[PDB]
Amino acid sequence: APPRLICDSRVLERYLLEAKEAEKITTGCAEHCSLNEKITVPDTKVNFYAWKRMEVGQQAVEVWQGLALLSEAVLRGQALLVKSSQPWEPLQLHVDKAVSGLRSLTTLLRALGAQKEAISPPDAASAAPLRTITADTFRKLFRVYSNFLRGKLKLYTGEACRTGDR
Repeated sequence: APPRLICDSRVLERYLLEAKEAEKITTGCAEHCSLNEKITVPDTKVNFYAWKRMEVGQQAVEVWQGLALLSEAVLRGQALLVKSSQPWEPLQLHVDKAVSGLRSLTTLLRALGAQKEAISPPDAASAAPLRTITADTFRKLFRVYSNFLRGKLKLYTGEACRTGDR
């Protein structure tokens, strides 16, 4: 059969591989990847404990708040340096790749078509939670994009698979 739903390590693993390459430059530049903004960033500190208080359906709604956050943070991230000056090599190139990943993610979660019942108003977190910390540097977004998926992605994937190899 195919590489399962999101239990396809090749896909998620690939997120880590990418954020890896991405991080190198946000931790190697000299001016870019470190502006003076103030964008919040999701807290990957979540755990199986506080995560369990979200049944399969709700669980999916939770990961959905996480990518929605990043959608905005990453959007401005592209914009500010595009519209403003921000010298140094074209950093935005990477902000397009990382962008496609969160996007495929959004469509992916909707792709298993399984328990998700992700139906809610236009909002989903972009108007209440935002219990995230501010960011005055890109080093955060990319590092976060490394830790973030290891958080909720692992959890969602656990449920995506919910069989392993029994």
